[PDB]
Amino acid sequence: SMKIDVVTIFPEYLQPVRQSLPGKAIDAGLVDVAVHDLRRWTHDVHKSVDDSPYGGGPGMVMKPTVWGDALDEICTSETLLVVPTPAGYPFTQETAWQWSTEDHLVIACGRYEGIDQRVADDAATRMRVREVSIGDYVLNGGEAAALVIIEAVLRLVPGVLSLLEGPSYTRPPSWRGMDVPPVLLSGDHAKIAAWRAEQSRQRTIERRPDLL
Amino acid sequence: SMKIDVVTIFPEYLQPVRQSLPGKAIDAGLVDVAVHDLRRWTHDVHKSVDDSPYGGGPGMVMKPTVWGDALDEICTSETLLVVPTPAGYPFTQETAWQWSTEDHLVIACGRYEGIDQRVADDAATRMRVREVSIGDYVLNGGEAAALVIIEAVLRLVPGVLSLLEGPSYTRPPSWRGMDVPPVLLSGDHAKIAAWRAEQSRQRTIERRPDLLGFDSP
Ligand SMILES: Nc1ncnc2c1ncn2[C@@H]1O[C@H](CSCC[C@H](N)C(=O)O)[C@@H](O)[C@H]1O
Ligand SMILES: Nc1ncnc2c1ncn2[C@@H]1O[C@H](CSCC[C@H](N)C(=O)O)[C@@H](O)[C@H]1O
Ligand SMILES: [Mg+2]
Ligand SMILES: [Mg+2]
Ligand SMILES: [Mg+2]
Ligand SMILES: [Mg+2]
Repeated sequence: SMKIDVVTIFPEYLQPVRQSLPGKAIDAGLVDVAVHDLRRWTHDVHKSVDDSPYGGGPGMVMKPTVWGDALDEICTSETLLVVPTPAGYPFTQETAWQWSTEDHLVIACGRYEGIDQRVADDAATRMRVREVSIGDYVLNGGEAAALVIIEAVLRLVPGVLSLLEGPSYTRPPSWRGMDVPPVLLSGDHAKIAAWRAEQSRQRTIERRPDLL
Repeated sequence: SMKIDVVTIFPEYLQPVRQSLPGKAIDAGLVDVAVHDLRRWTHDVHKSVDDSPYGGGPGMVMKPTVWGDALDEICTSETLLVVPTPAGYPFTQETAWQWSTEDHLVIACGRYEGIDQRVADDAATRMRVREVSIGDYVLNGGEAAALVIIEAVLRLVPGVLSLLEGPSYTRPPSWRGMDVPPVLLSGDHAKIAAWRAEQSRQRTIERRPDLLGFDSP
């Protein structure tokens, strides 16, 4: 069983991934994804989740008192707290494999300039906390990051959801003047494997030379 | 104004585009996002979009005929065709800046093992095509990649408008016995700027040493 709790000021963002889960997996208790509106834990009539940054400058920072109450309710000692942030450690396939055997993931979705750092610092004194970036670009909020993380993790949980892969082909064998490489139709499966290995080598050199 | 068309066999998964700033920039009329069900271009009653690979291997490959018909209708020679794929060139902030000036993005979302390579090759004879990865992990489909790309681009379009950022803080100045760093309360702009620059470079060497030219863990 895995439980994923997502905390966000835009709970509707996560609803399609929630409905995408197969009923058989939910019934078997293999997975449970719950989404929580952060404003449940606000203190004031205006339901304030952000405030001006200390030290000045642009933007707003999400309030520690709101997030602290939210995580106090949702997390336990067993929780892995995931904090999406462009300033995080890289989220990779290795991370996804590690997290796919966790019992309880809580994803704290930030907005504006992010969450007051004391929230993560305090949480880290009683649970495991992981600040992660999903790539070398800037999003407006953590919800899209949460969707990526949930998909990448849950497709590694059975029954729920370095060279580059080369091109793939299906019917018809000729289409708009372009033929499927004839080796693929040859029935020489050792040669096909060598051909695919060379295609992967060339693609990796062209697109991802960092992978060598 | 920018037009973004997203083509997918799961158009409901794109409903989050209507949320937050993508939703607002849509509402503000700076960008129009249209989502298309790929199965509209099928002709059989089983509405088949996939078929087994040539040369063997597990899984299914998305058929070129259906994609070619869809892109024929949606794309023009001015279109920038975006094809999410874990085997793509990296999508980065620089890419987002470049695409923020485009008139027309079309995002072809794959499923199964991906789209027959000839779809991108054929499209590239008429238009610019970019196969891109959003990161070093594997998704089940291109729809989440589409949402990431749209978000990153739309916050840069004119009309809405290196190193890791260090920590941020807001009120109260002491919380659960944890204090905001006193320099941030001090009003000394030069000392605050110097502390923030130091925190940024310190976080970068710890979390992303590659950005400063050092070996990765
Ligand atoms: N590349 C990325 N990976 C993961 N989350 C990201 C992200 N880019 C933006 N976000 C999310 O969007 C929110 C707003 S970005 C705010 C943080 C600030 N821009 C910084 O540089 O640290 C973040 O708190 C995070 O939740
Ligand atoms: N890192 C990534 N970046 C962009 N798109 C991705 C992606 N990972 C998966 N996808 C999308 O998800 C689809 C299916 S993943 C393609 C099969 C893959 N070789 C595998 O290991 O199973 C892709 O066609 C692409 O649209
Ligand atoms: Mg942040
Ligand atoms: Mg995965
Ligand atoms: Mg790649
Ligand atoms: Mg694709």
